[PDB]
Amino acid sequence: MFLTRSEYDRGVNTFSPEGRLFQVEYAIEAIKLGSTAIGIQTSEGVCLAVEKRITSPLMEPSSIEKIVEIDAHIGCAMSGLIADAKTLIDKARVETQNHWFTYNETMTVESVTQAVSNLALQFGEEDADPGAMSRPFGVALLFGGVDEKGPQLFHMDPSGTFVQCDARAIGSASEGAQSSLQEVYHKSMTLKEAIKSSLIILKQVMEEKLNATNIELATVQPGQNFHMFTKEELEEVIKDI
Amino acid sequence: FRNQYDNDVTVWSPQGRIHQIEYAMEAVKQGSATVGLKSKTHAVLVALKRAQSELAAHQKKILHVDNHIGISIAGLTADARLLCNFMRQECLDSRFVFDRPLPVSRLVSLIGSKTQIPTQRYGRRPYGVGLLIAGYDDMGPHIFQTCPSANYFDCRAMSIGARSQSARTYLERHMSEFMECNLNELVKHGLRALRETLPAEQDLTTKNVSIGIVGKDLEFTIYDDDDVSPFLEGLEERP
Amino acid sequence: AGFDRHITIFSPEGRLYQVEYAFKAINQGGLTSVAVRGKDCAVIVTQKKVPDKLLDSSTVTHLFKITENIGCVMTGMTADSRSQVQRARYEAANWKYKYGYEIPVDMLCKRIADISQVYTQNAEMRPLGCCMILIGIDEEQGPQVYKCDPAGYYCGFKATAAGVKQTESTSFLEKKVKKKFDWTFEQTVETAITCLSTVLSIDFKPSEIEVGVVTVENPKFRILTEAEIDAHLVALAER
Amino acid sequence: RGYSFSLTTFSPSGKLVQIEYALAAVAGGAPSVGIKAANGVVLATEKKQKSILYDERSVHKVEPITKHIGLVYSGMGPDYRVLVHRARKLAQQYYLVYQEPIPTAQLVQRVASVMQEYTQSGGVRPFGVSLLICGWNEGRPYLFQSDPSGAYFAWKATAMGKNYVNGKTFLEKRYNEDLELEDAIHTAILTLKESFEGQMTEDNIEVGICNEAGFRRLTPTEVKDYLAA
Amino acid sequence: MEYLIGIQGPDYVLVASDRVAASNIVQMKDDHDKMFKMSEKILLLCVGEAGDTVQFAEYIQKNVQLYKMRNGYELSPTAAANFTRRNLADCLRSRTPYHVNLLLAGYDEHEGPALYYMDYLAALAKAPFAAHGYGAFLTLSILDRYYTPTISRERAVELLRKCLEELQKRFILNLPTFSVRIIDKNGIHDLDNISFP
Amino acid sequence: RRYDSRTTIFSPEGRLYQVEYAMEAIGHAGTCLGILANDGVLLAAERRNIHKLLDEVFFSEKIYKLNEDMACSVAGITSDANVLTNELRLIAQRYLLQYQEPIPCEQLVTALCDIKQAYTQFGGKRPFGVSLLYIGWDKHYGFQLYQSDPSGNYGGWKATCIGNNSAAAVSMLKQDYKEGEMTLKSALALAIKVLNKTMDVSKLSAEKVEIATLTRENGKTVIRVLKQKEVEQLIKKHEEEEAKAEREK
Amino acid sequence: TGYDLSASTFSPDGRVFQVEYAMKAVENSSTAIGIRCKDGVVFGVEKLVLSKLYEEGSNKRLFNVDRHVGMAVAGLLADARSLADIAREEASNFRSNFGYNIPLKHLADRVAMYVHAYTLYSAVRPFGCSFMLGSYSVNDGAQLYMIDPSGVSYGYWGCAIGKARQAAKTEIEKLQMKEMTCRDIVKEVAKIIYIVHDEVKDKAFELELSWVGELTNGRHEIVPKDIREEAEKYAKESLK
Amino acid sequence: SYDRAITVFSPDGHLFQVEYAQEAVKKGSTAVGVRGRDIVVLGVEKKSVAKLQDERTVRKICALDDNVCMAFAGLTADARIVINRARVECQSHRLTVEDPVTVEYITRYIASLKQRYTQSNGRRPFGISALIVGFDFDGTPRLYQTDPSGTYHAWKANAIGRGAKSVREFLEKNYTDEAIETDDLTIKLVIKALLEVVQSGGKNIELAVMRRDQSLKILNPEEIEKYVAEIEKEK
Repeated sequence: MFLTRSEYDRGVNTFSPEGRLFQVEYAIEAIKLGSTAIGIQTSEGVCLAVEKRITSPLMEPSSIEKIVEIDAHIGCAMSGLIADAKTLIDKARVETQNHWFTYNETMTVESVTQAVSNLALQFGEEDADPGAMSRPFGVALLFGGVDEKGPQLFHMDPSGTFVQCDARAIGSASEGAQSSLQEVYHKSMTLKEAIKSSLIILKQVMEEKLNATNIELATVQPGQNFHMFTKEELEEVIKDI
Repeated sequence: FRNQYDNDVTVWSPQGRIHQIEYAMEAVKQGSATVGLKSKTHAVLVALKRAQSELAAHQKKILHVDNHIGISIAGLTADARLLCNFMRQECLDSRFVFDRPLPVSRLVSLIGSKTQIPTQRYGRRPYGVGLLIAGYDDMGPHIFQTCPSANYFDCRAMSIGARSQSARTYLERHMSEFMECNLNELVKHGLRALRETLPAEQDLTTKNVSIGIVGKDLEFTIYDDDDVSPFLEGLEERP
Repeated sequence: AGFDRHITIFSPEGRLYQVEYAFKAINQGGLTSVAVRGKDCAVIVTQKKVPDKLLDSSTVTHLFKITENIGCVMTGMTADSRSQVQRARYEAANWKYKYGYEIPVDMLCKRIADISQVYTQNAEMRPLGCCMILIGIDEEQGPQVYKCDPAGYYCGFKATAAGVKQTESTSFLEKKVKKKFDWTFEQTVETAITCLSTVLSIDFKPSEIEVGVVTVENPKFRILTEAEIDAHLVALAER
Repeated sequence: RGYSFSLTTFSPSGKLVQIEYALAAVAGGAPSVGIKAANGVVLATEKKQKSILYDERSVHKVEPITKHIGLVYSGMGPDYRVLVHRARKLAQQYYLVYQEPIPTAQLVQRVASVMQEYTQSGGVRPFGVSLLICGWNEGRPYLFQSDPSGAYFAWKATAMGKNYVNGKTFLEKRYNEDLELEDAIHTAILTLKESFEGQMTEDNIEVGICNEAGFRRLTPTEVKDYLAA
Repeated sequence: MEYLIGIQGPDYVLVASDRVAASNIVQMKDDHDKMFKMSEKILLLCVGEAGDTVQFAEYIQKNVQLYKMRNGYELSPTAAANFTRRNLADCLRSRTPYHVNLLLAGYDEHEGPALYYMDYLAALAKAPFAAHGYGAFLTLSILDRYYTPTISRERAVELLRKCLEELQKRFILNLPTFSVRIIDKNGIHDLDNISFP
Repeated sequence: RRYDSRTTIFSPEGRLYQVEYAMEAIGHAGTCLGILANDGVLLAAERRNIHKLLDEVFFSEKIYKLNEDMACSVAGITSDANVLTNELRLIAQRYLLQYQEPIPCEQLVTALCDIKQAYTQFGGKRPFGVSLLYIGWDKHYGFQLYQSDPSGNYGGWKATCIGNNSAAAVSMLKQDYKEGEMTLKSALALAIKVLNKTMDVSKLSAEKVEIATLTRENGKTVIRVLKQKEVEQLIKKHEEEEAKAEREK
Repeated sequence: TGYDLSASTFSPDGRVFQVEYAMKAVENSSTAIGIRCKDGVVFGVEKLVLSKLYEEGSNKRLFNVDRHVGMAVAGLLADARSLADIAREEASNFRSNFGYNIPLKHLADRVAMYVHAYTLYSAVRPFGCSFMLGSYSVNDGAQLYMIDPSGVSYGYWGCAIGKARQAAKTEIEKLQMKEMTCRDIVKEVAKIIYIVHDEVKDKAFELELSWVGELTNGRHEIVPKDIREEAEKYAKESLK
Repeated sequence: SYDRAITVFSPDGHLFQVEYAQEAVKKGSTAVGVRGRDIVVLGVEKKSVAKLQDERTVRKICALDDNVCMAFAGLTADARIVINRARVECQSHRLTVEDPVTVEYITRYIASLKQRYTQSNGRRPFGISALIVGFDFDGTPRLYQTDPSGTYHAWKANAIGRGAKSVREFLEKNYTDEAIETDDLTIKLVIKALLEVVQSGGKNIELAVMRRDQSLKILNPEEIEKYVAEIEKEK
């Protein structure tokens, strides 16, 4: 007994029976195609990690940029469509600098996440502007930064909803990686332990054996700014594991 | 079949029903429950928050529009955020222009117009979110609900969201005492009402409850996880 | 097929079936109107049917005054008729403003008809499902009778009918013009009333019909009173 | 299939079939005949009326765009009037710019450009009418046809409407370039006489001529005199 | 206030300009370059109201180089002159007139050397020799005196030196150093700066 | 099922079928031909309209002059052809206004091809169902022949044919055309030969073809249409030569 | 049959079925009636109480579209509130430009044309509301007008809209409103509404009444509660 | 079902029209790029002369500016539009910031344009992928690739178009620091790679080089003949 009519999934701005709005749900399914990314929030800081998924050896590893810097205080890790990710990263950067210009201060991670979320919401097309993509943004972002409230990790999804999360995983193996996060995570863990645990989980989920090339790792601590672990630092930690 | 007449808001059905609007009204049922009730001196909003996972924080279900108005949402958070921005700008405009707090009834009228425009035109979908609006003005405490259909109501009490009929029947049988209640009694009544909606295994906690109070002397304040513990402690247990 | 259901697309025989359906929309009303010209007068008659007693008989009318010296009778959808009447009044006043003299009946008909053409060529809007018949006196040409239809055809006529009994009525009128001797005002009105009454079988009373006239002596369009209509009706029965 | 309904869709085998359907709409229109004589050009068409009640003087199928240009149509009456107004306006714009009467070739180019302008957009339908545009410029006669497609051609003589193929064969049999317009009007009424299915009279036909004087619609008495033969 | 001079010849065009950019009275820059190479064999010299000079020169330069990249061959000097004239003339009616006075010098393989002159009102004129600025009033008579259509390039640099030392003798403003360069079939060639200490 | 509609959907295997369907349309058109020679370049076309009661009032039905220094012949929908030729003339005169030099041939072709590409890409408008040959002389590259298609893609050809029997025309031209050895007379003879081969009519009527030649005389381009007597002489010469070749065997 | 999908379309037999489908919308609504008498116009609405939770004096179906005119609606309440905003805008614009209170016939015509705009175009649906308008002015007199979703407008001596239109219309027909006065007409309106109300299908209703007339000095206003209670008691007594 | 509009996501969140455009790229002629230590070489196959066609009109390799060039595989008209737009952006960037464009800047702009056409329905994606080569201010060689989707990636060496899979497998095998040591070795590597997938060697490859501070040079057919002869002899 199979009923597969759907007939309402096509076209945003259509509420299907039971009012589910399936285009956005399919966009939320889309990030599972992306590489797994992982974030852990700790008192010492917030760390972000992602698997690069290098297709060929000739491709330059540095060019793959799945962790980026919105500003010194906030960094982002993304999984999903690289292009619309670039769009949202641009929105985040310009909004941070606009806040600096207007108020001579640094945005909070929640405010930056809300700023990008407002842009993500515009798929509904309530605004009359032509230059807004009709489709929802097929990307999920992890916003990690140290603010007045300390280390904070925010998750953003294609819907534009956002929440703080002590630890979250996005991408293909988010299911199962989140269970591993739930068992390992305790609020007291230091950033060293968080880095090690996140790399353990990434090693588990990743098809290829983990190496300094195929992962990208970053941390923002209260004293420091956003920092990316270099080849040597990545070598040290992946050796320590 | 009748798969036709369901595609768009602009198509009437052979029995005078716009099915897309009803499908939007189904959206409020999806969200976590919310309850609102008022006394002669106060208006209260209480909510059941949901979390994607244990590690994730609970979502924000109560939002402050102004000192004298605040809302709680059931249905799409996107539409909720958009409508909240519109309401906030309307209240700011009223304060700038007339230097008076906007009447809550007039604000819900504006919400109704803005929400109605999508339903009639091709293009933008109906706002698939249901809001409970609670505020104090010179006339007194007020509670309104707005449907994804632009129709709005004025209520002694109301509950929206999943499994809200249980809260509605509790509220109806206990409604008479609400009017003369203290704010503590009133928030306790609302907490029990939303407790009706919860699964039997689940129980009210500091985490999953948010409370929103406004009154003659009290501006709209959302009492968060730590701050709900004074109000929650009074409640006895599940029946 | 699918060649219907949009006005723009042509049939494989190039017929534009949608406008032809708009022509049927006129007959759906169940009312008939007749217009006949005379040597010194032009008249319009149409059925007046009040479905309910409660309806104010004064308000219901298909005879409208586009300007002081032009009158029309609309047959079809009441709302589309009223809209076209408003557009005609605007066109007449705008003509007077721009060109300094009263619009000719033929030019008014031409303007309304070419508007109907822009309707039948652009996609989104539909042809107005109504038919207009204009009567006025032109100093050069004497009395005039003209008809617009949903297609944009605007031809002038000696006499015409519109509605459900159009074919019967034009068959009747065709015989009468063929035995042409003249038409004075009384004979003009009598011909109109006899045509309508014969084709419908009604054997009218004064309430059931509304008549409007123009005459070279009194150029202004006037809608005759029930007493005048009964005066004409009794004269018909007596002879 | 889908090619049938859309106007901006080339069908397989590369046919814009809605335009062909508009040409079919033209073919259903009443007969019209055009013959270019040496000293003039005659435009003729049947003005057959449904009933005696119709007043022939009210509307004309043959219209002057300018003093020296006039045209006739076969197809949709409303579309004819849209473009006749636009043609008159284009000619007056030419006169404002250049202070010379517009050439017939230029006018047919402009109205054909308009007709092409309509075909491209999906929101609009093509004009379901074709025209025979006749003119006298530079001491020479002209006859042109402009189709719904937005294309135009120059004909010595041609026919549109019902039985246009048979009328064209009758014309090419009867046509001589040396004809004067006095004979050409006779040939034109004969070409229409092929296809009436009725007893033609002064009212049932409308005919006009162009020459060094300019375009004119010869009166019912004139066409009666020519019909008497 | 700024001096431009151009001398056409049989197979060359010589161009020179003062190297001073100035505030009210202070001569902020002693080595300002008023010569912009639109292409390999064409130069644009520009003087006028500040800002407008560099903006217009850069705009025309980038448009000409875009022409080069798109079409694979350089614009003719005459075509570049007509193009910049069109751009200047269109702006004259507009609310943002570029108050600029230009001298365009070029070499075409087919049409040989060319020198073009245009004022802020955007008139265009080909000329054998021309100058812009207040110094032009002093120095044009030198050229009109000693110029020959068959002048050799050594004679041309000598004539230019005479023209400039006249400015040194008589012109009120201080234009101590001038830049010099020649266009020929080979292309733009820098020459030693004519510097009067 | 159907990935051939709206001209904006890449079908699986990544093909735009609307433009291909438009390219199908030009094949129905009357054959047009262009040959490049050392001294000149010519355009020859078959006047597909051979109705008895048609007047040759115009300069040419197929051949259009776009500028002093170039011309074009068109195969495809006549209305889109008229639009494209008007746009071409405006583009050329805009370049002349801006730079005060004649438009380069390749630049004009490239501009119109950009228009034609644009109509493909955006949703509402159909692709131009036209293919047209350009002939011109420019100072940079001398005499040039260019072809364009509905896709907006152009190329430079020594000789080419568009329209009905274009494959047969190209096959005949491949063997016959002598690179670097043609003169305008020989190219005219070749044009008559390939037209006679392609055109279904046994005898080229000399009212069923229109030939135009572009040559530089006295430093100024001249675009001339060979008159009926000239093309009559050409077909007579070709018939005589072909019969003599027949007579020998 | 794809003819009924859009309002731009016509049926092959000359019927625009979307408009009729919208006319079926109002029949879902609870009844509302308006009666015109010599002194003025009285309006009444049967406002069903869906829940005890809902406040009284909420979900008002009687609106004041200007000081001298009132509006009673049946059909979609959202569309009705929007139409009321449109009518208020039209009345305000009329006052601003022409300097006096809008005539009711003209106001009905303008809002009717605004409604009729929507039946034509494909992008936008017909309104789902049918509403009555009523005013009293010493010059014009008592006037009652009803506008359907189509944009048809007419003047009614008595009118009914909604679910129980036909029964309400016969009850109104046996009334002789022309001679009567408003303070009796309120009682008879209450009687008719109580009659047509179906106790089995509809659990309960709160009678919502308004009038305009000379007794108000030509201002539409909600009934004083004493008069409401008197009329309701009379209606319950007559019901038996 | 879900393949008719660019905007609509599929179940499992696949946008399929952009995939179809990426497939359209595969139809096109091959192109190859390799980064030498001091050279960047860009090689493109030539379909056929046809014997009545002028080769100059058809050129896959093009110079956006003095320091940047691209080659494309995909729809030729779309490539022409994108090339012109990138050229005007190059000159506009020089106008705005008084500095020459960086290779990553121009590939970002081209990618943003392609992305802009993907996001909105009523516009089709540019059916091209490009190989952009240039030397930055530091003088490091840069090679980037773009696709209809709008993602861009640096590559040490890459190919696009038909036979890209085969030639890139060959290049993954062959490429090393040793091969990049010599400019002639870089040119020979790309020539051998194109020889891996092409009907004939000299006739059907059009190749170009950019040096550290020199303009683009399209190698003469005689030079390409000499290089293939050297490659052929060594075997």
